[PDB]
Amino acid sequence: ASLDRVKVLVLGDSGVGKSSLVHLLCHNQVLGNVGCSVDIRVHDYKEGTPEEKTYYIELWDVGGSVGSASSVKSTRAVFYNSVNGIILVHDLTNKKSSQNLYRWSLEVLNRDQFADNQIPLLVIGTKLDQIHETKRHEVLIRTAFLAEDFNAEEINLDCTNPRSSAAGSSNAVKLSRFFDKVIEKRY
Amino acid sequence: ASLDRVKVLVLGDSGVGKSSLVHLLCHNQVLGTVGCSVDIRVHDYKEGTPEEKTYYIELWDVGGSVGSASSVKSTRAVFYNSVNGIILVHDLTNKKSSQNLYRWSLEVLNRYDREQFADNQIPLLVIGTKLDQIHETKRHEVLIRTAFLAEDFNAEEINLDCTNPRSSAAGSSNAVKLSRFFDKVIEKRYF
Repeated sequence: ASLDRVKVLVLGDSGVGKSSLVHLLCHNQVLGNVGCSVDIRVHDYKEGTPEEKTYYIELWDVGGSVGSASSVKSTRAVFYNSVNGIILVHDLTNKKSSQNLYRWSLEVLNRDQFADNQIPLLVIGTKLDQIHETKRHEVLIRTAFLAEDFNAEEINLDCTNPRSSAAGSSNAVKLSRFFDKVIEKRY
Repeated sequence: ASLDRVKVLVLGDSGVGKSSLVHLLCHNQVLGTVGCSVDIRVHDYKEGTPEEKTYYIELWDVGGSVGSASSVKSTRAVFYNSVNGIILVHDLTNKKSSQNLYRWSLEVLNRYDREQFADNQIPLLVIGTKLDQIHETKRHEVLIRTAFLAEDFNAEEINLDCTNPRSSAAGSSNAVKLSRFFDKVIEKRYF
């Protein structure tokens, strides 16, 4: 309903579930089955209040890898222009994808420390249903520091479970508090 | 270099060469679709002048069909918000893909009708693909049928082959009309 544009990047290694998460955040369902793809989340800013306003929040899923040549990272940097928020997606199974988030973030800070950064960040970990009943505690501590070094909210979910995206959820409140913060900081 | 954003839709039936054209407009080469895809064209506004300004022109390749139910056109209408220009792509081989441009354009302008396109201010560009696949017999006949296509829309026309890198090489008659459009898209918006 608003012609105000909001742009949120979705960064992460290939295979962590960026496509399944974006599909979950927009179409409110599960991904059944190249380049940069964009889906739109219709977010009601301050829903139910006297300041309610409908925004169209673009989720930009850029591909690639953090090991490519700087003549390919410089071409990938034109998509990082005019960013209002960044979602960093990592695989709770693949601990190497959580370290590469530190390189994705610097990739955006190199062609746009973390304490001078003003862009709201959100760290989302995937494949939580694949965690063990005794390794749950060990990996959660490794990601709590991940959300502290970025000064970001943390959310851990399974993209194949539709109860991660049910209304009222604690994953839906941290999500709406993030999209609200993205709109507040100069939408 | 400028954080000013430009948004151009590229609409057309599936298989007409939207992906091959966008790749040609950005990477200046030849391409050897689910949902909406975006590539970025680095356009130098007023190139060679003291007012030169670098814009990042987003080319939004929206998918789908104009025969789908209005419950799919309502989901596809969120991608049509805040558009600064529209490229309408048709296949010179498939005459049916040029008729569907009449419904692609209206899908964006509403959210057959000569006055709508005469009152339209969003710059339009009609690009016909697969021109190298026409023989030297009906080639002249089909070019006449598309001149009316670009007139009913009050749009510029370009006809090319996306697989030949000389169709969009610099200095071309297709490369100046292209910059005249990206300039017009920036002018009728920011200026």
